[PDB]
This record gives sequence, structure tokens and C-alpha cells, in this order.
Amino acid sequence: GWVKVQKTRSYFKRFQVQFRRRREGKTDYQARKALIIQDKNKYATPRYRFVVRRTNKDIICQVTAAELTKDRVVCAAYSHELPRYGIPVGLTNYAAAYATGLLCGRRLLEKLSVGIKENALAQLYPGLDKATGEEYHPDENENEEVHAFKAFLDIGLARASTGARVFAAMKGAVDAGLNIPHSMKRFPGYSKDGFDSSALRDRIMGKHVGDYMAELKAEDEETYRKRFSKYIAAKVEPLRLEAMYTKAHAAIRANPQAVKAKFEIKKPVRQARLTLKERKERIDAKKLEALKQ
Amino acid sequence: AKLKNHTSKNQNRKDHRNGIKKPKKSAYTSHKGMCPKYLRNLRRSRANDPRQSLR
Amino acid sequence: ESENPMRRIRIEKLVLNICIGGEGDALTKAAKVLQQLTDQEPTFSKSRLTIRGFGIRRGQKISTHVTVRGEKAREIIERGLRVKNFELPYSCFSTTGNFGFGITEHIDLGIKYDPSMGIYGMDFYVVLSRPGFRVNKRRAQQQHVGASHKITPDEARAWVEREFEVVY
Amino acid sequence: THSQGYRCKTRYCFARKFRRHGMANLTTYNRVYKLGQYVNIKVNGAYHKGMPHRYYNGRTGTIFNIGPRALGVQIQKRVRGRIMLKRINVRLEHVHPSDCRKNHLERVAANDAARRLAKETGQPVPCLKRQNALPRAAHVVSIASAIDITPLKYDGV
Amino acid sequence: GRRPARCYRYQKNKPYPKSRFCRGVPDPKIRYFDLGNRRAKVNDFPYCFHLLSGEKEQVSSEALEACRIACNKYIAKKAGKDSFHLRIRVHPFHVIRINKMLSCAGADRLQTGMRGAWGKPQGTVARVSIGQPLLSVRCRASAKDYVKDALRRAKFKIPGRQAIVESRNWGFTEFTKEEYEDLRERGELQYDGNNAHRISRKGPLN
RNA sequence: GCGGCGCGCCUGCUACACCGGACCGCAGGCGUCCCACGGCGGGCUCAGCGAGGACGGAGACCUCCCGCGGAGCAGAAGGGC
RNA sequence: CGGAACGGCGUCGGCCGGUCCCGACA
RNA sequence: GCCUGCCCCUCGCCCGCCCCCCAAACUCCGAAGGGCCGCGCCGCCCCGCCGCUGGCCUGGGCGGGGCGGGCGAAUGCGGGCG
RNA sequence: AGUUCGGCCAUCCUACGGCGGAAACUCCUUAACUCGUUCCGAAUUAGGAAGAGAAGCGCCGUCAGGCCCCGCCAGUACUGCGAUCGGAGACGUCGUGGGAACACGGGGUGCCGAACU
Repeated sequence: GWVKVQKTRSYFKRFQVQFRRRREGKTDYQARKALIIQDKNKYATPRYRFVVRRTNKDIICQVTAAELTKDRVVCAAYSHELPRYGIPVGLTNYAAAYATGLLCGRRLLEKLSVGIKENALAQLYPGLDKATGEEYHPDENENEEVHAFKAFLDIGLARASTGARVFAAMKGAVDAGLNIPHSMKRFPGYSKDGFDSSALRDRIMGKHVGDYMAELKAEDEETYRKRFSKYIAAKVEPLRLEAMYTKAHAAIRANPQAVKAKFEIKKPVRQARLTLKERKERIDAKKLEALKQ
Repeated sequence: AKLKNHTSKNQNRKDHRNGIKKPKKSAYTSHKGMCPKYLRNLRRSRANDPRQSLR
Repeated sequence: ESENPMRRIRIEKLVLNICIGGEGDALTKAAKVLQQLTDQEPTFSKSRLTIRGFGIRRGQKISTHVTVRGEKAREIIERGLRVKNFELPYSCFSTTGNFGFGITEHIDLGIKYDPSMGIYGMDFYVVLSRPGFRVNKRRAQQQHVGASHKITPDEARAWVEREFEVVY
Repeated sequence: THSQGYRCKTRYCFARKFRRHGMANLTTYNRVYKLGQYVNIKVNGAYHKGMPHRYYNGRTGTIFNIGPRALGVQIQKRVRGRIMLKRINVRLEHVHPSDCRKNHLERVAANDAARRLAKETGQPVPCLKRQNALPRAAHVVSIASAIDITPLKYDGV
Repeated sequence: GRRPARCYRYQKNKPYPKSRFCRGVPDPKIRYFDLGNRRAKVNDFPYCFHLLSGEKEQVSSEALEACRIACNKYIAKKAGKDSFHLRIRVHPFHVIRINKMLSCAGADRLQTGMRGAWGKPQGTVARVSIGQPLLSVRCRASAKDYVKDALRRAKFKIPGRQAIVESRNWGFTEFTKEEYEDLRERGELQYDGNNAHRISRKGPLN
């Protein structure tokens, strides 16, 4: 009972290393292909994929166009920007996704608009003025002359579970003005019978947190202290959540322009490579450790 | 009666006698097989303004 | 002299396995036995291929399994060590720190012997996981766990000794 | 050959190389194509639709039509004593852009630039034609100490 | 009678080996390819003598078995089984074919003629190149006098002209009489067993 | 020569590195099958190397782990995943 | 002196070697 | 070496290590030799047309006008077309 | 520095042992909900933020396997076209052209873009 080894030089010689992104697993190559296959006739005309990545403490939205090398991140808004816009806590809930979306969309429409400096873009496409759950497809209506900037959705590798955070970021961009192809069946409240404005009007307002916060205080205040600690110090009571969301949405739509925040580039020690002549020496000392003993 | 089958001997000389004739300019850029939309764009655009084959 | 608190050991899950060929309704009868103990619906695994010695024929349900975790896992496994007199064979611990034992009588686990439910033997296998193993199962960022963090059988026997005061 | 399928005698040709098995690098689909671009054709088994017949492998051609999801390469094939302008439709993956006149595109601009510098300073024009190597010159070489070479015996073998 | 060996002499056809397309390969007569003291110390057998191949040719297996039997006997009778190592280096691999013409001929009766000439495999045969060693006899000092004779007594059995050579190499070991010895004082020769290799400077230290 | 069918068709050879290349030359198939064995979207990883676990061993199940495909994709073979 | 495996103190050459003016038991 | 004493030996298998010789329907690699296309028209500035494109003032095509230039491998020879 | 979207796909891998985190990331953290699980919040979804470098990940090792480069192999094997060259043949030379491969040493161990902190 003593067996063969899988990692033979034969296995290694034939190993076909996957693409660096595929090995890491961040990017699914098959979807990227279908999202980025611009029909050849158009040529240079660029294609926008609305990446909505999800992370433990942040939700990242950026509108991107893939050139032969760069992915040309056009304009980007992340969850960490939202406390500046007035939401102190809950920077990764469904409601915060519908805000991350307005943050990206309204920045994109204005950035294109200031360069245009004419009767175009945001004045042509204010979009839904307020955050409401009604179905709104921006390009479905007039779409006169300058068409709404349409970007296709990139769910990443995350799974399209009914009413996931990533779906609600898409609504946020749609609220801003960017037409993003959508059906809203995934959105909660879309029973085959109908789309519930309510299921969206409440989740977009962060009332999912409100039910739990109030219930937690009654059944077990001590758990509610540990579970929602940041919410308590911030003073956003479950009742106050609705007001916070309306104000933030109002500020986001009116003044999207982002301001630069400074970054400190700390350098880790990064003990450098041992010099090659010294590298041979380490074996030479070891040889003495075996010979002289 | 048993007979010969197939052999290309001499076929090369026959072909290269005066052969290797270029396919001709008319079929170098012919409109057969082109995008149907491209053809309609080219014809409609040429008609307006300078190439007014129209009356 | 303190290990990082993530280096603790947790019972990730317990598998429960029966192999009642297929008979006429025996697999359904074991479904009743598994349902009460784990409070879960046991899923019927299926026979692969058709063999001569047993009666599997590439489609007969041959086994029922449920995976139990957390508080249920501790109690169902603690039952299994009492009925095994807090004694386990030493070699049961495996290469990936996974160990198992055999359970005669579905009744011995405190289930009442029934004329209606005939005795069905089951077997157990408990998987031990070090907090931080998510790197192996997450849909995104799926990468193999490092050597230290993997439970070596020696380390897991120590966690079993500490957890149930068992002997080998 | 008693059988003649559209994939006949393609055991080694249509096979991918040693460690390039897999999806196409995304760059192939993304690259831009302009009508009149030479496109070398390299048949692959990466996808099984849009594969041209084995003869069309390696036949540099120009793109007659930039259709949606496809390209239209016209190649020159030898039949009897006549070159025929066959027009084929390939999916982008099975086709690649060609350097072809890479030297020429650089040559015309570089030669023109030499004239452009010349219009100011550099009144003489360096002859702007390639010369086929040409035959050596004086290159007087110092013998100094030269190793004597003597043919060897049929010994070491 | 297997026919005269001149019928299949010379590498006339492209090597056709025993394979999934080949069926019914008859049987190489020669089944033993190493005779004598196969178990050997590289140190105990200083010189090796080989039979070099005079011409590109095809050598029948029955010859390879026949030669093996005769050459081995002469060293065995004089030098002894202990003093000789005999290696048939060429293996019978190519299987030649033989056309079957038996019984009556005609129309709708037993097929006869050169129509359908592919032959049922017969005579497993060996492929040789000019200069490929056929036989390798390794001996101690004691058999140095009798080694050449054993090779030649059997030379006639091997088809065509051949040559007898003394290896400047020390034994089967690739190294020569000098190199082997240079790496014997310097402790640079791992002894594998029948053969040996230089210790080398590669591999993880421990 | 009707004993065979290279008498339509296909895979790998023979084929002599573009392609085209003969033969009652080799190694084989085809004349069907499947509304799911189809299309699409989602999930998933397969044959197995081990090391473990009532009965339970060559072998049946259930676990992990390493798993470049070593699996199965209706049938010939070769690509391909 | 169509033509081989083998042989040829037939005749001219060459290669790798040992002896022998301590002249090839005196 | 022994009621069974397996207190364990010799050959194997299996796994590591070398070694001898192979493939036409084997290929990590892979020549010679073959194929296929180019070797003069560019650079600039504008301006039209488009029922097409696109978020756009984006494209590509197709034209037209100016300007800065020019014959840009060797050798043979007049090519094509019914 | 670190993340995201990427390009080229091993000098980017695989294995082991160290070293590291401020932020970033991961692990984490639970299930009223939306959802999610041939059974199983393992995964997946939703809602969090008490820990933590132990993994992942980033950095160094290691006569480390591979991968990559240059020698060597070697004018070697082969081979284009010529010889009323030499051979009973098998085949081999010689003229003018080319020119491998495996072993075997010596080294190398990602880089490029776009946005944000």
C-alpha cells in the first residue's frame, strides 16, 4: 500500500494555465464575450457594460467600455461615497444599491452634459424625478433626438436571485436616466400578475431594516445592541430610515459632481529578492551542514 | 479490360502553357454577396448631390 | 502561546447514510427514521450502474442521506458517542481530518423499536472545519485552502478528545 | 481518399496547438476590421461553426463585406490554369488581421518623411529603393595571430 | 519452412508493428533478451564487446533466437554463466506479411491470383540500421580471451556482413575506461546496478 | 470475374509538411436513432489518486481531498469541449 | 572474367600493438 | 524459529530509480523543402451625401475640392480580351 | 500600496516553508425579511460589523517540479538540386544549397493599461 503521485512532471508539462482572471475567478469569460461582442459592422462605436460589483463593505457601480486593452472606466461611484451623501450606515443594503445607481447615472449624464454644454443629456433626460417603484424604462418613451445613453448590465459572477442588490442598482441607474435593458420580473413584487410598486417603494426606502430594527428591540434589546451597533450610535432609528433615504436621493440627483478625497500610499516592507550570487551561497552553507556535520 | 485510372502527369504543363490568368477587375470588387444594408446605403447616398445619375 | 481564534475547530456538518438496496419500500421506511432524528427531509441518493451481488439496477434508489449542522449536529453526534460508549477506533480519523463510526439499530439512538418500522442500521461521518474554509466553496474567488489551516487528523483527534472526552 | 467531407484529412491541421486549447482570447472578437484590410486566415477547431474548407487555410485575402457577426474574405485559388476570386464568409474567430504589407505601410511613410526632412536640411535624397543585399567591399581585416586549422583523423568516432 | 530469408531481406516496406490494426502476429521465437549474469555489479564487468551491423537489413526472429542460443553457449562452456552478460539489443518489432495462394481458382469460387494480396502476418522480423549494435557481451577479466570467439561462432547465423568491436567505453556504463575511473576516485558515480550514471548537481538538496 | 462491391457516402491512414494525388490496398463505418438525445437560461463538475466510515468485501453508498479532462457528448474514427 | 555469405604465408600497401645489440635455460 | 502462535522470512504485485530496443492509422519538439499575399502612391486641410449607424457633434462608406510631395527591390519582356 | 473593470495568457503555474496588513480586501457575522438549498443559509440570497492574519491575498525563500531564454547538441541527424562518383546490392560519398530535435549545462520567475482611495 504505497501509491502513484498526481503532480508528475508530465501533468505539469501539460498544464494549460487558465487566463489570469479565470484562475482568480473574478471574471466569467463566457458572459464577457456575449456582453462585449459588438456586431462588426458598427466598428469603433463603443459599447458600455454597467459593472455592479458586490463586496463585503462596499457596492461598486461604474459604467465601462472595453477597448482592445483598457476597459476605460468612464465614470465611477462606490458605496463608500454614500455617507458623504447623508446615509451614515447601511452602505450595502438594497436601498443603498438604488442610491449607488443614481450616484453613477447622474454623474454620467452630467459629465457628458457639461462637455456637450448645449440643449442635451440631463435636461433631455431628467428621468423619474423622485425614487418611486413604478416601472420606468427611460428610452421606452419619447427618446427624441439624442437617445438615452444605454449601457448593458454586468451582474458579474453573482447569481441572479429574485430582487438581489445588483438588480436594485440597475433601477437606480434607470431612475437617473441611463437606459439599462430590464424586465423587472426579477424585481420583488413582480408576481406574474403584476409589478408591485410597493415592494419596490419600501425596499428602495430601506424599510427592510426598519421591520427588523423595531422587532429586535422588543424581543431582545441586548441582541439588537450587538447586531445593529452602528445604526444606534448613528441615531438612525427605524422610523428615521425613510427620511434619510429621501434626503440622500434628493442630494444625489441635484449635485452628483464628485470631489477628490486624498489617499496615503503606505508602503509595506516587501523584503526584496535575495541577490543571485547570495542565492547560490545559501546552498553552499547547507552543503557544509551535511558534509562537516 | 484492365485500364489506367487517374494520374496528373502532364496536367501541370497543359495548365501553365499560358495559364495563371488573373481573375479580372470586374469580379475583383463585385457587389454579389455584400451586406444588403450596405448596398442600400451606398446606392441612396451616391444618388444625392454629386453622383446624381438621377435627373 | 495563543492560537489565532480563527484556528479553532468546528463540526461543519454530519452526513447520515443508509444503504438498503431498494427492496420493495425499504428506502421509504428509512425515510421515516431519518426524518424524526434530523427534523429534515432525507434526500434519496441513487444507484450507479447495475451489479449482480446487490439488487441495484441503474435507477433503484439505494441510499438516503441528510446533512445536519450546528446545534443539531452536536446532539446527534453526542448520541453517537454515548451509544459507542465514548470509544472510537483510532484509525477512523482520516487525511482531511474527517472521522466516522457505525450505528447498529436506528432504535439504539433512542428511537422506539416498531413492528411497523423494522430496525435499519445507519452510519455516520462528521466533517471538521477550521473557520476560514469558505475560500474553497465560494462561487467567486474559489481557491484551495493553505496547508496550515487544513485540519490534520492528529489535530482533529485532539478536538474530538476535548469535545466529547472519548477514548480510542 | 474514398471519402471527401468538408472536414476531410484535417487530423493535425484543424487541431489547436499544445497549450492553446480553450476559448479564444477575447482580443480576437474585439479587434476592428476595415473594408480592404488583408486578413490572414488560420482555421481553428475552437468553434465548430464558420470554419472554411481546409484549402482556404493560409490564403491571405481582403475583406469584401464587414457583415454582422462575420467577415467576407476574397482569396485567390488556383484551379486548372486560372486564379479564381472565391469569396467566403468566416466568423471573426477563425480569421486574424494580416501584417501583409507591413513593410510597405512603414516604407511609404518613412521614405516620404526622409524627403520631408530633405526639403529643409538634407538636400541630397538617400536612394529610396531596397537593394538586394549587394556584393561586399574592401573590409581589410587584421590577420594578427590566426589559429592554424588542420583537418583531423578518423579517431573519436 | 518460413521460406528463405532473402525474400524479406532489406527494409523494403515502411515499419508495420504489432498494433490494434495488426492481428495475429505469429510469435517472436526469441523470448529471452538478457542471458548470463543479468544481476551484475557495474564494477565487476570491466570490458564490453558488441556485434556492429554491417548493412541496413532485416534480421529474422528465428535468427535472433538461433544466434542467442549459440553465442551464449560458447562463453557458458568456457568462461561460465557467471562471467558473461549477453544483451540482444535489436528487438523483433516489424511483422512482415505472407500472401496465401491455396486450393482452386475461378469466378464465384475460392478467390485466387494477386487480387487481394495483403498477406496474413508471419515471421516477426527485426529492423536494423548500419551501425546499430545487435549483440552486447559484458565480461570480467577472465573472459576477455573467449569473448570475441563466442560472437563470431554465431556471426554466420546473423544475416549479411557484421563487425566485432571492443568498447573503449568501460562496460555497459556509458562512461569510458578513463572517465569511469576518474569518477571512481572522485566519488561521482551513483551505482544504479547493471548500469551507472554521474551523481549530478540537480535535484532538491534534501 | 458476379466469390467480394471503393457501383452513392463518411473517419483515420496510404500520401512523399499548401492543395490535388492511384489500387477487389490497409483499420473501420453509413442507409438509422431521438420531441427529447432539441433550443435557451440558470446551477453544477466529470472519470477517477488517495484516506476514512453499520452490514459492506474486486466491487453498491456517503464524505472530504488532490483532481488539464485521464470522463460523456445516440452510433465509424479523428478533431473539439 | 552476370553474382554473394565465406575463405586466399597470391601481390602491393596501411592501421593498432608487443618483442629484441641487459642481441630474438644456455 | 509455532494448538493457530505470524513473535516474518523469500519471490512477486504495486509503487520510486535507472536501462535496452519501437509505431503508418503515436507525437513534447520538428527541419529541408513547399504554399499564400504584398513590394507606390502617400501626408495634410477642408467640404458634401447617407432612408445606415449611436449616447453624442459617433461612425464607416461613398464622392468632391485645394495644398505638400512623387516613380520608391533585381532581371526579362508589350500586355489583355473574345 | 490596495481594490475594481480589463489586455496578453505559466518569466503569470504547482508545491512547501516563512513574512505581512494602516486602509483596501478577505475571513467574519447571523436568518424578521427578498431569496436560496436532489436534504443541508455548505453554497446561495437578505440583513450586519464584535473579532482576525489562521487561511485567501500580497511579498521572500527552496542545488524545489514545470514554464521561459541562451548556449551546447553540431554543421550532427536529416534534406533541396547536380555527378557514366564509389557499390552485386543495401546503400553510401562528392559538388553546390539548407539545417533540426531530444538530452545537457548556464541563467530568468510577470508585465501593461483605465477609474477610485
